[PDB]
Amino acid sequence: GSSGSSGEPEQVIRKYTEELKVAPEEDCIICMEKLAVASGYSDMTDSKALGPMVVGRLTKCSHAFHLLCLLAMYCNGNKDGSLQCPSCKTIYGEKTGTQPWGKMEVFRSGPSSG
Ligand SMILES: [Zn+2]
Ligand SMILES: [Zn+2]
Repeated sequence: GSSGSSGEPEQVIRKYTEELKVAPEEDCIICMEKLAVASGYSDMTDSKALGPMVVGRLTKCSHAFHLLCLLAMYCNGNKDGSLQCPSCKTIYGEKTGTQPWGKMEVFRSGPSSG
């Protein structure tokens, strides 16, 4: 009696990101908007469980990021029961630490965020 080996992406996000009582003084690079304000993807994404206002901080690099924005990026394509920070590039699923497969090979998809 079991289903959904992995489960859902909505949970994975929180599993790596811990919701904060109140959005910190950080700035979301994913949408380039102040955490204080709603999420930029709020329009594109229409999830019920998650929310645009909702904000949390990771458990690795402790970087604040719109719990929603993270889901949008993960769902966009990277849906392998994992999550990587678009800031410090820290993986939580694949491998917590070293880079993915040594030196990722970006041919068409190459994120440019400092
Ligand atoms: Zn955001
Ligand atoms: Zn980070």
